[PDB]
Amino acid sequence: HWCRAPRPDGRLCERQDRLKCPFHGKIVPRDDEGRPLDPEDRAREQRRQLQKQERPSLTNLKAQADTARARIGRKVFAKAAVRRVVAAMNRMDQKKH
Amino acid sequence: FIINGSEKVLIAQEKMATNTVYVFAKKDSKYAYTGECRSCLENSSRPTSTIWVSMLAR
Ligand SMILES: [Zn+2]
Repeated sequence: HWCRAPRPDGRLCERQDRLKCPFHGKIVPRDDEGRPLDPEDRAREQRRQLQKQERPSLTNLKAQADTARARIGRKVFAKAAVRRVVAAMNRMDQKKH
Repeated sequence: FIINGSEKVLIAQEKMATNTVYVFAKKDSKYAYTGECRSCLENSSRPTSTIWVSMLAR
């Protein structure tokens, strides 16, 4: 099976995904023109398209942390995460021994 | 020996070899692997000095 989703470039999606295509969500069977064979699936996609159409001065201490690179560092550098890093490594140390 | 009219025998005591490099490990410790060497002059000039090289657990 193929996603066969209608891309903005006019070509059907050729991604080979078992269940879900990341750029188009769930994968449903489609014909040569990229139309879902199930009429219910066509209606659901139309509803999704309608929903999409409907849709001091200096950075404070909290505002400075509000970004991408800080968020990933906070998750990586955590008391529970570091302990889980050690705890996971302890279990392979038992396997190594 | 005969100490105060009593026959006494000294019993051999087992000890780790000196001046030899040992690598041990403790399953529950902050050191993953520890290297040990109980160094001592061939002529026993002084009590043996133990040096430890270790490896902190991540
Ligand atoms: Zn796709």
